[PDB]
Amino acid sequence: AVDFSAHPWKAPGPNDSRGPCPGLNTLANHGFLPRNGRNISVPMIVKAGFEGYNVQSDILILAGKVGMLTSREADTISLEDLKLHGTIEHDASLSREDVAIGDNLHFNEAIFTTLANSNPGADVYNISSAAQVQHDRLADSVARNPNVTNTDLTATIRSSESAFYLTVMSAGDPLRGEAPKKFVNVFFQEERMPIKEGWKRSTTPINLPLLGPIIDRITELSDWKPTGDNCGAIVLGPGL
Amino acid sequence: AVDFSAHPWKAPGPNDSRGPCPGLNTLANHGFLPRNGRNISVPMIVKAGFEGYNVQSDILILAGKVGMLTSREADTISLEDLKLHGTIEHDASLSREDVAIGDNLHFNEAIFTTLANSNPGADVYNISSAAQVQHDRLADSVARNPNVTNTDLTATIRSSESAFYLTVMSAGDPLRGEAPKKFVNVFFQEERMPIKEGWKRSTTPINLPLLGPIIDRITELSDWKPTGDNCGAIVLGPGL
Ligand code: HEM
Ligand code: HEM
Ligand SMILES: C[C@]12CC[C@H]3[C@@H](CCC4=CC(=O)CC[C@@]43C)[C@@H]1CC[C@@H]2O
Ligand SMILES: C[C@]12CC[C@H]3[C@@H](CCC4=CC(=O)CC[C@@]43C)[C@@H]1CC[C@@H]2O
Ligand SMILES: *[C@@H]1O[C@H](CO)[C@@H](O)[C@H](O)[C@H]1NC(C)=O
Ligand SMILES: *[C@@H]1O[C@H](CO)[C@@H](O)[C@H](O)[C@H]1NC(C)=O
Ligand SMILES: *[C@@H]1O[C@H](CO)[C@@H](O)[C@H](O)[C@H]1NC(C)=O
Ligand SMILES: *[C@@H]1O[C@H](CO)[C@@H](O)[C@H](O)[C@H]1NC(C)=O
Ligand SMILES: [Mg+2]
Ligand SMILES: [Mg+2]
Repeated sequence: AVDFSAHPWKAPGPNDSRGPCPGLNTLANHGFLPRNGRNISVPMIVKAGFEGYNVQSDILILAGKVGMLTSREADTISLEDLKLHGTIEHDASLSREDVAIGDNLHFNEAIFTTLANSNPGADVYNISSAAQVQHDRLADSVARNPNVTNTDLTATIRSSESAFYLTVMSAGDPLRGEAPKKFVNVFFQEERMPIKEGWKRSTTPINLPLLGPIIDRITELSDWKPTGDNCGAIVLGPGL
Repeated sequence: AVDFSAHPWKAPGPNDSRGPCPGLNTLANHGFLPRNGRNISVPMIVKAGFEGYNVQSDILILAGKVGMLTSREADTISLEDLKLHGTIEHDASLSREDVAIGDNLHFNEAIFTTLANSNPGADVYNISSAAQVQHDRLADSVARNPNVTNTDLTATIRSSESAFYLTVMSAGDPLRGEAPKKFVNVFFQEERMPIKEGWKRSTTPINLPLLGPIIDRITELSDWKPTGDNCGAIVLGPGL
């Protein structure tokens, strides 16, 4: 029971904190999280993710508390803090550049081209297109970034993020692992819920049981292999 | 402001949650944290560690948020949750057994013997004794624990914990990196502030600048070296 008319999209202003995550950015841009993107807690993320997307607490508590590590504060972050490389933020993003060779924070259209051009001849993105995109994005990083980090952990996060856009921006049952291109494109390009375009919050809860087989299938189809030491160590706090 | 006389030691009851950390347990046993050891946030830890020990927010925010990962809750833990092996809890503890070959949670006198017998002929523990104890405890784990984990991360946490007992249970300036045996022994064995015995909260702030060189010196004197997997990966949540 949520009124989205009470949660209009507004462009972030100059001092509004935004991060590398289109999911949290979009929530902020609709006031499900504070529009200023600051002093955000895990409880706020849980509630916002539920209200906006029908994403459940299981994934948001797990991801949320890892994200809290990126700030210097006891129990909040600014959305921009999440750019901290090697906590959650990773190389071979769908819409951002690798931190060693560019901007790991802002939407980048040239990077997004690979996703935007995926699944030619359908009007949806799906599990096989998502996997191909992941394969191609990793190949790009391996080719152009000598400092690329690619581990079981980064690969899992990446597949989770692909599963997120397929499910949250779905038309049908998020189970189907497919989302209209016109919805997903608005999500990434404008960090807006495509309400005008016909999108509605899922009526099916999106949780780890639902996401898990989608994640695993994306990974499997992506023809993935580790790089280097394959160490799943995260950065535990900023400025260590 | 803070009145220690209003914070008497009381033994935990059977349903009071206690963890592998004598620092947090002691605070709970004095009501600086909830005596039941539950529903504890990073802000609560920050305030309790300041009031009880003069430990500053820098280290408590960093450690606190890593510890939050051990629970299934959005922003709190039970003290017992911190026993989760491979988040913070590690092998070659000073006063607990390795989880693969015993109890990683409760104080164990036989394990503590090594610490208790360190620095023979002085009435203090100090940086060189702390280092010897760490060397000997790791040797014990390598000898007796087929599942031993020893990484740069576990070694650093271990030196941090040793620096904690040398500083928080100090008589003089915590700078000196030495603490009376009679204070440290009560701290570990009873998880009590040794007020009766003459201990007072440090009047010098204990923060990362103060602890850093003590930690590094303990590590250096401990003659530590990597032994296998040196991947400093933490466990990101329970039930994975
Ligand atoms: C609530 C639903 C969520 C959705 C739908 C979502 C969606 C996404 C998507 C699609 C990406 C990939 C962007 C890209 O590769 O360019 C992403 C990245 C990210 N998300 Fe989320 N997210 C959500 C929740 C969260 C939470 C709770 C956190 C942390 C508290 C988080 C932190 C991040 C971070 C740090 C990245 C950067 C990874 C990278 O691309 O390097 N997200 N998110
Ligand atoms: C955020 C705050 C804290 C958290 C989350 C935390 C957590 C932990 C955990 C999980 C352990 C078990 C490590 C192991 O031995 O396997 C531990 C050990 C320890 N902690 Fe804490 N701690 C905190 C603050 C403090 C403080 C303020 C002190 C001050 C005295 C302290 C002193 C110790 C000591 C001495 C040990 C070693 C126990 C042993 O090796 O037997 N801790 N801590
Ligand atoms: C929550 C998270 C995305 C989802 C990941 C999680 C790591 C563990 C994990 C394993 C799986 O098999 C499913 C996805 C999950 C549940 C990641 C840690 C940080 C990241 O944002
Ligand atoms: C906070 C912490 C103790 C202090 C550690 C920190 C890891 C990084 C670190 C490196 C140092 O050189 C000093 C101690 C510190 C700052 C640890 C992570 C978990 C543990 O409780
Ligand atoms: C994705 O769509 C393409 C084209 O419509 C199709 O060939 C492919 O089999 C689909 N994959 C999945 C997983 O449904
Ligand atoms: C935990 O603490 C919060 C914050 O004070 C409170 O609202 C809540 O009721 C508590 N939960 C339990 C289980 O007591
Ligand atoms: C620790 O105490 C012993 C015995 O008093 C002494 O010989 C040693 O030098 C001390 N070490 C440090 C670092 O103070
Ligand atoms: C611990 O070591 C034993 C002996 O090598 C091995 O059989 C077992 O799988 C290990 N356990 C874990 C937790 O890996
Ligand atoms: Mg990235
Ligand atoms: Mg231990």
